[PDB]
Amino acid sequence: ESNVDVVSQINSLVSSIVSGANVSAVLLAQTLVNILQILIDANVF
Amino acid sequence: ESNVDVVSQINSLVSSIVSGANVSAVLLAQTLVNILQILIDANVF
Amino acid sequence: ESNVDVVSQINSLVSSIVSGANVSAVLLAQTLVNILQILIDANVF
Amino acid sequence: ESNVDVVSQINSLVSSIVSGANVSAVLLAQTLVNILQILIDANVF
Amino acid sequence: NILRGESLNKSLPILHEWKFFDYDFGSDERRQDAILSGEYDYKNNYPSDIDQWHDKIFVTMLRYNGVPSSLNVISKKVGDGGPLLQPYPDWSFAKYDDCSGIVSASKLAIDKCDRLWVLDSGLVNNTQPMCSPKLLTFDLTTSQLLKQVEIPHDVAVNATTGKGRLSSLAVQSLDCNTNSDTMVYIADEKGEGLIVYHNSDDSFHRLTSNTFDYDPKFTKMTIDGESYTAQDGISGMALSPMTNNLYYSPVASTSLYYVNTEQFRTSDYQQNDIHYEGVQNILDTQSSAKVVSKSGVLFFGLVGDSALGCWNEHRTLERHNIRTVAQSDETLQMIASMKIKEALPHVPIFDRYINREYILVLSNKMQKMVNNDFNFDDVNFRIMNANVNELILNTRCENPDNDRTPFKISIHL
Amino acid sequence: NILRGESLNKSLPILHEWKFFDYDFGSDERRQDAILSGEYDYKNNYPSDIDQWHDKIFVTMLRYNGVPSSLNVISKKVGDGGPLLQPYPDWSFAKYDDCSGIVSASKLAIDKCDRLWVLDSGLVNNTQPMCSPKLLTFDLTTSQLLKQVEIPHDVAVNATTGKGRLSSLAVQSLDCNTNSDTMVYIADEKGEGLIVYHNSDDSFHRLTSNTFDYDPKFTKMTIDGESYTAQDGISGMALSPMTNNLYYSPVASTSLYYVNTEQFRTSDYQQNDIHYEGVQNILDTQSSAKVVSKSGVLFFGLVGDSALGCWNEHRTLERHNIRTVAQSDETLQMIASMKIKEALPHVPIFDRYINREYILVLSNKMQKMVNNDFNFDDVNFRIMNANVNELILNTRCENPDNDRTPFKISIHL
Amino acid sequence: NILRGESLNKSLPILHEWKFFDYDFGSDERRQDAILSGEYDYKNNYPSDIDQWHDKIFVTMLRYNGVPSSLNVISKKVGDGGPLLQPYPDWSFAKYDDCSGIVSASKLAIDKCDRLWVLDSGLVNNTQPMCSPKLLTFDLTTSQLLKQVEIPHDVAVNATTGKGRLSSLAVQSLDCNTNSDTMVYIADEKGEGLIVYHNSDDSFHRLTSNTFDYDPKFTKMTIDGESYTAQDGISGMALSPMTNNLYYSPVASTSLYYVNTEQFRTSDYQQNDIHYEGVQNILDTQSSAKVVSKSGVLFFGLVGDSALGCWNEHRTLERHNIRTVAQSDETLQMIASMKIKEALPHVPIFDRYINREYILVLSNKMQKMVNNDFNFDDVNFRIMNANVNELILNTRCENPDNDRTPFKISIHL
Amino acid sequence: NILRGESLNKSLPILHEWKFFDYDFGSDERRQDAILSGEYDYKNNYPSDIDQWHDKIFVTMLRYNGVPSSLNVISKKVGDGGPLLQPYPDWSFAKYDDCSGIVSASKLAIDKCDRLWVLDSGLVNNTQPMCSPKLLTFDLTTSQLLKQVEIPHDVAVNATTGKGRLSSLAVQSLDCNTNSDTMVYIADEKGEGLIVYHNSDDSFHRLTSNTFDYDPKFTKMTIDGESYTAQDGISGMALSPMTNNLYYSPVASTSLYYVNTEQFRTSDYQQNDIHYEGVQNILDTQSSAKVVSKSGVLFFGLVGDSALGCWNEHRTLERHNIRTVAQSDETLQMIASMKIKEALPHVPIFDRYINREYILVLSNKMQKMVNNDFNFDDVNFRIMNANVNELILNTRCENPDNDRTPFKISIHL
Ligand SMILES: *[C@@H]1O[C@H](CO)[C@@H](O[C@@H]2O[C@H](CO)[C@@H](O[C@@H]3O[C@H](CO)[C@@H](O)[C@H](O)[C@@H]3O)[C@H](O)[C@H]2NC(C)=O)[C@H](O)[C@H]1NC(C)=O
Ligand SMILES: *[C@@H]1O[C@H](CO)[C@@H](O[C@@H]2O[C@H](CO)[C@@H](O[C@@H]3O[C@H](CO)[C@@H](O)[C@H](O)[C@@H]3O)[C@H](O)[C@H]2NC(C)=O)[C@H](O)[C@H]1NC(C)=O
Ligand SMILES: C=C(CC[C@@H](C)[C@H]1CC[C@H]2[C@@H]3CC=C4C[C@@H](O)CC[C@]4(C)[C@H]3CC[C@]12C)C(C)C
Ligand SMILES: C=C(CC[C@@H](C)[C@H]1CC[C@H]2[C@@H]3CC=C4C[C@@H](O)CC[C@]4(C)[C@H]3CC[C@]12C)C(C)C
Ligand SMILES: C=C(CC[C@@H](C)[C@H]1CC[C@H]2[C@@H]3CC=C4C[C@@H](O)CC[C@]4(C)[C@H]3CC[C@]12C)C(C)C
Ligand SMILES: C=C(CC[C@@H](C)[C@H]1CC[C@H]2[C@@H]3CC=C4C[C@@H](O)CC[C@]4(C)[C@H]3CC[C@]12C)C(C)C
Ligand SMILES: *[C@@H]1O[C@H](CO)[C@@H](O)[C@H](O)[C@H]1NC(C)=O
Repeated sequence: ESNVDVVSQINSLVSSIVSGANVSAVLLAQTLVNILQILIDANVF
Repeated sequence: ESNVDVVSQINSLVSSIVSGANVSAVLLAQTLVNILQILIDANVF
Repeated sequence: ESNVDVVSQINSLVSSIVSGANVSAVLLAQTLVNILQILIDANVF
Repeated sequence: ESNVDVVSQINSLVSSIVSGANVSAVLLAQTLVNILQILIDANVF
Repeated sequence: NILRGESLNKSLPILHEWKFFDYDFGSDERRQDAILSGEYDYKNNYPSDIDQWHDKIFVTMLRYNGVPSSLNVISKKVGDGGPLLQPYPDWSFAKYDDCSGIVSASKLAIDKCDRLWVLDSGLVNNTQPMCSPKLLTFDLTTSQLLKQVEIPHDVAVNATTGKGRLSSLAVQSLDCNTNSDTMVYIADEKGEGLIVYHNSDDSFHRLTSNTFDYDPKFTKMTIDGESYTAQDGISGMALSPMTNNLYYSPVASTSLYYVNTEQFRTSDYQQNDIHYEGVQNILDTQSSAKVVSKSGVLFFGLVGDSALGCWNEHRTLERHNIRTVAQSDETLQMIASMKIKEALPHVPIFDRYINREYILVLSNKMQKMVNNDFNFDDVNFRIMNANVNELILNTRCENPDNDRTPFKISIHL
Repeated sequence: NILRGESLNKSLPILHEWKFFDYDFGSDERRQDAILSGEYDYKNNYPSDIDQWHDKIFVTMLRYNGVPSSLNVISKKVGDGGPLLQPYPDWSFAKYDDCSGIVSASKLAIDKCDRLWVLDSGLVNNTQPMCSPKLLTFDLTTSQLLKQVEIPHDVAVNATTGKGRLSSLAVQSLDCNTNSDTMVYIADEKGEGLIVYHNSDDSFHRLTSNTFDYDPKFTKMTIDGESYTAQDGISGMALSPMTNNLYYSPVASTSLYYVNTEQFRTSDYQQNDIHYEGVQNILDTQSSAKVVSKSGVLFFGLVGDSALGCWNEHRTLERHNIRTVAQSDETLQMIASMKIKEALPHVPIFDRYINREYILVLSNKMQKMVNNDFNFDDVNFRIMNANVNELILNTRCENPDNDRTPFKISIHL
Repeated sequence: NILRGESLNKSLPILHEWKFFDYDFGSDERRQDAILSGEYDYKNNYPSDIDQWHDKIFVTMLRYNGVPSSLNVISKKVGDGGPLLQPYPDWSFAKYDDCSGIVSASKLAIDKCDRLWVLDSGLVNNTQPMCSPKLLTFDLTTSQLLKQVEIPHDVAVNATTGKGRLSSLAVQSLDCNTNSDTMVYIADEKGEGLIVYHNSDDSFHRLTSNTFDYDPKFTKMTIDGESYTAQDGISGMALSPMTNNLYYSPVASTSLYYVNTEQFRTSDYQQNDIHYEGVQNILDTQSSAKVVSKSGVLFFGLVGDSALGCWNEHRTLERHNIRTVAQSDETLQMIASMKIKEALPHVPIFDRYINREYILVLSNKMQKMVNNDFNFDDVNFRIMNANVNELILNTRCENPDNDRTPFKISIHL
Repeated sequence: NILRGESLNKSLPILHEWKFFDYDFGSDERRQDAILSGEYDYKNNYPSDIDQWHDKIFVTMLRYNGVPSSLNVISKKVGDGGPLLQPYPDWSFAKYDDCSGIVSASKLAIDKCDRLWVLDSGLVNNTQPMCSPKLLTFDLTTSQLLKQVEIPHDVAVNATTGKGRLSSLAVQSLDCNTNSDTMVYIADEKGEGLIVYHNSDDSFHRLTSNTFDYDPKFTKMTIDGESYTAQDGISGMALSPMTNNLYYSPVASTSLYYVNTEQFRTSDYQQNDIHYEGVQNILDTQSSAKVVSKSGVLFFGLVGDSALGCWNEHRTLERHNIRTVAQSDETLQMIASMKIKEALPHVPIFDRYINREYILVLSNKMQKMVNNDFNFDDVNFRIMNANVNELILNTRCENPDNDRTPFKISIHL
């Protein structure tokens, strides 16, 4: 997953959440996976 | 991540957990990411 | 939350999952909260 | 858990995270449980 | 020999149980009106077949005088006697006076197409044929009657005897794609015959053999001491997915036979050609219902001993290999229906960590129904669930296993 | 009879295996120097006992001429022959020339106090006593020698024969609080005696009986066809947590006896008072090692048939109840050590969902060691892990089970 | 003075932008047919008001000759000019020939009841009254027309002049429980009047004052250099939740007035009684649209300077306190609609960590519409989103803040 | 002009505060013994500099008669007056009688190498030089004294006047790899000089100029009405990471100068060559301490007005651009130390969503220390934390911002 793609996914997800629409489970799970992978790559843990 | 690699990681993690050793956070996070990705690929959500 | 209540919730949730019905998000979240609280009480972490 | 207690726990956890110290797993899990319980009480899901 | 020592007094977990059957008419006043009008009577409700779909338990009731609906799904509301039933899909199909609705649902079957196949016996009181038998195909996602076919009279009953009652239904699908090439097998015990229906061809063919006929020596059946006499032919058909073999055994005999469905692939349907392979008198008691798991294990119900027996298809068919797993006089009186399902959702990678197959068994006291001696103060009808791998583990019926994972998970309802 | 039919050719998952034993001296040059100096020889390393602690596998080696260290923990580095061993705690205790370190570690035991109990045989080549036997208590969290006690010479060996070799060690703790009241039992086969050591009293007491003596008729033992003669007394002691009964059986006999530890609670230690309850000749072959799970099941190793047998304590002790679970000539040559552990961390609520007990078995070819015929091109020594509940399921050894949960999880290493 | 130095050339993030407006007729052939029939023309589409609901952006189009639908929701499909609009709810309401559907949607408002309030101007070409004005209440969860009311002719237009066009709509609800006591205020600039409609009473009342009339001196308005003359009365009403004060300012004047809605609570509606409190000539330029946040800050649009100004209600009303936040000639040509929303879901505890209020501003070039000089090769119409707290931070308009949390989160669409 | 209107009475969040300073000697009896022996006195403890590392707040105390330890880390235990201090690393370095330990820690600095740089003034009572000044490098991960260097006497003090006190310390690292090329700048006000120490060269060079000298006209300083006279030279050095410019301003003047560190890269160190660029009298009051953020904003403390001012490096240096952000007489009496840190852990992708820079400011009442008038019943010493981006937002000091994300997070301790 490209970094710009992850940024776009995060921007879409946050906008959908704050808008009040029903957030799809698959999109949320994919965004969570991408964020966790990025954090692992940064040796956060 | 190869499927056999994911299976090996799961087998090592479960063995480490049931053994009683201190489970590393990075390995647990990586296994969680792989399992979530596999579940997403299966359209579980 | 009573321990017997937690056991009943887990038994209902697993049965619903393996049955193939649509699992409600609120019930899953409540079961997760109860399980995490029980694990914390046991000093697992 | 009192609401003021939850607020104090969140304030301590965020300060510890941004400070750079090693965040204890039990405190993070307890804060997560409290936040999830509060969200459930608000019918977010 | 066949009765294993450890199997004695072993029971199965009970998913649901009824002292008697009560229907969810709605308000209590509606139930009172139904009882007063004679539509509903708690003494004339007997289960025939059960099935499960994602949250639903479908139960079939033999159409007697006091039966409100033949086919009913278990509802959430729980009565004093037991969980309340609800007509499926609605009360429109329960009205069998016009014959548009289901008269009497004999057996049920669910394929991988998420379609419900319903067999209508047509017989009322199980002895009087009121309307023509029907094959109904329902969509379980839309709750609509997809298709309805009427069985011809000539193939339904013998031309000589003139009597015939449909008893068992099995559904096989070579390919359940956009067009489902499904071959439906209907075994009628009273006619001692088999009916093969080809959905693509819309054709019914009737087959008869000496194996389908009953043995007068074994007509008497003793359950829990009480004995009753029944004269029925072939019943309890189970189709093995692995070997494509349809197994059967006459109700009034102990011999066990099977046929290969590949012989039915030819449109010729040559008479007297079909070769039935079976063994004569391999069981001490009769077999009521049979089911074959995808692993290759056949489970049958020993009526006389009131037990559950298993046989592995890979191993040879003989009395030495046949063994029992569950033995209980009270819990398992008469096994009328057995269905083997698998856990969901399907994940190809994780299948090595999980034993997915679980069996559902229906137990109703048929010897009490025949003799009209039912104690409605006790639990008469039971539904039980068990895990196949743990039920057949460390026995003759077990398959060659390999413990390649640190943990194994057993799943049952 | 005792040999169950389905148990035939059944094996266990292999956690680790060695063609031979290689030690992690460090650099390859250090290994070369050790081999040249004669300290290390790959032909004189034989496993005696194994144990596990949270990530560690401790293995004991009989002190021969070419043994670098008696007690070694499995290291992460893997050699060509097998995983490399590492001296524990360091090389300081490996130096047995001064006798300060461990001369020869015979058996191991781990209590709930997280303490390691080490028995020092003292014998070199298993026939020559070099230094006095020792009982060592190590802390597994700090890797320090907490305590060391020396066994008196008089209680160690018979005054008449003058010969004695310690063979089995068992640790029981009535209370492992701040002061651990632990009664350690040491069975010596050569002396045909038992030694009870009271940690609080710091006292050793020697007990002898006709049951501890060997039977000359059963001295010959045949493993995998090859036969060897051994004359040894009581060995293979297992202490049942549920009944507080110490089981035993002489190496050169098939009879099985047990004693109650409550008789040892009295400080009197009245001679000839102790009542040993046992059955004579209940097994076709001899028993090498025994272990009792917390559920109440005793597992023993049939040397002659090369198998694993089980017996439930609740049921009566007879040949009818005794059954085998695992049978394999190659996988299980000679069972020298068996340890039953449980999954961690302990959660009281979730215990109903998980089968926690798992057994670890060590298999070394003793008949090859006796006859000095070892093929180092094959897998000689094996360590296997299995799940107790799934190993004894649907057998005579199984405990009364209740399936009260939708899912069950089986855990083994 | 009023124009803050740092505000110069500052712009706002753009949520969406259109070179022109294109409608999602469906297939391209349907669009071709619509263009050929004259129903759709890209030169006669101008935005009037915008609103947001949970995923939807409603936009109102002034009913000209070539307008397909007055009210349209932004659709997912994106055309070359911009995102495609879709008629709401369907094409049935777009058909205004029968007058059953919406003729011309002037302004929109959404209450906390999740109801959409639509004002129908009735005027076509903004100068010819075709059908009677309407107040429509839609349910945004069911997409159904809950209610429709017709405004009386006498209260709609002046009896003397005979001309009147509804310009601004505001909705206030004292209690939005099962029965919603909502008082709707409709300001008509051409009639220079205000209409108060009581939903419970189903009554319309017309109020007039000298403040509602325009000033001939300030009729000329210069946007981006180009000047146009307009003579309009009261427009741009904003109701403050905190103080229950309805603010207003005539289009052709710079004075700013407000009224208290508590005077309207009395059913008497005493004429000449209503006291309007305002300040004369506090702004250099005119104000187009105004909106009041729940914190107590009023935002207005300076047409002449093409900027956004703010005023805090707590502080005194004077030129000293009034300051600008955003200044841009191209980005903000003419502000026609402003709506302040809050983040969801609402969590009472976490409100201290999050700045929830975000403002949406619509910018369309009205001076080009008046002079019929539109360059369709550029971005003519824009929608912008901003965060109120960060927009007014460290200015005269900011409220007394307290940094009591380690982290603060700013939320905008 | 410089004093912004909205900045009036604005305060900052208080991380910690002390009525007076109390040390964690351990038991209360040890504290009593320390007080009796005269080692500890609560009237002679004044903070000099503060710093933060991952959980630790280091505070430096001027070495007076009653100071137990010069450098102390904030401990978890909280006394009645305030949080208790703890000697760092231990009491061994607190013993300055042998001069082995730190005599008086003047200033602190932390680089990206995770190393603590400590400057030892050597002066006791700030007027008497006891031991030689020292530069100490500690490892903050191992709590060990990595390195210690002694400053030469000739470069420390003027040869003519003979007096010199080190006041400010700044650390710059061109490359903090395995060998850290760090150039340390030490400004001494009493000597009116600058000392450049090259760690690689282990060389100290002294530089003097007319700019480093004080102005007698501005010696008087008025804080909170109370006025005191001080004659000090260059102090308060801040090194800009972006431009590599070291800023400074004499204590007794309002002019602000800066130098470029690139001139110091040449090993020549040509005298009278260094070109200092500055503006004369751009501030109404003096500047105490300065710090430059990585964004390019310089923060300084106006002593006379008791405020915090900012200046953007990108914009021109003039009185017009200089503005104040925080104004408070009580909260900010005299700013002695300012440190700008960033949030952790560093994530390159998420930097667009988070404002990471946060400033820590120490406020101690120096005018009370000079006049020996301290009210120990009130909060004398304060530590405050603020977020830089939100502190400078919508002002002259703000950098060109772009709102490219839906949400922005502000982080401060
Ligand atoms: C080592 O010394 C012990 C004594 O401390 C010897 O134990 C004794 O062994 C003899 C047989 O070798 C036992 O005699 C038997 O007694 C039973 C009755 O208990 C009787 O039924 C038998 O017919 C036989 O006479 C004797 O009881 C036993 N001592 C005790 C106290 O029980 C042991 O034999 C010595 N080891 C060797 C290798 O000789
Ligand atoms: C539409 O009709 C309304 C009446 O319903 C007109 O409102 C009236 O407007 C006149 C000025 O055009 C107002 O006269 C002014 O009165 C104030 C005192 O309130 C006085 O100070 C001024 O010098 C001036 O005389 C009159 O008050 C107002 N009516 C009411 C009830 O307030 C309106 O003007 C009509 N529209 C047009 C375009 O004429
Ligand atoms: C252990 C737990 C939590 C129980 C959970 C983690 C276990 C139990 C059932 C497992 C699913 C079985 C079926 C299946 C169907 C299969 O297709 C995917 C795995 C899955 C979902 C298993 C996932 C793991 C489950 C849910 C607590 C109560 C102690
Ligand atoms: C199903 C999964 C994930 C495997 C996980 C959820 C299962 C497996 C082992 C279980 C622990 C066993 C021991 C124990 C020890 C017991 O004391 C607590 C439960 C626990 C931790 C089980 C927790 C659930 C575990 C970890 C995927 C691979 C399909
Ligand atoms: C920091 C992140 C993840 C962003 C997440 C954790 C932040 C951002 C927006 C926050 C919600 C805002 C609104 C709201 C609405 C409010 O009612 C509840 C909090 C909530 C949901 C915030 C939750 C926390 C959110 C989602 C990565 C990308 C670095
Ligand atoms: C919104 C929440 C939960 C607060 C959490 C999700 C927010 C707050 C602080 C954010 C971290 C700031 C620093 C940083 C440092 C940066 O390098 C990575 C992001 C991170 C860790 C942010 C992650 C998201 C955090 C923890 C509840 C209380 C309503
Ligand atoms: C079977 O077990 C049940 C439960 O313990 C018991 O009540 C019953 O008597 C048993 N059956 C027989 C035949 O003993």
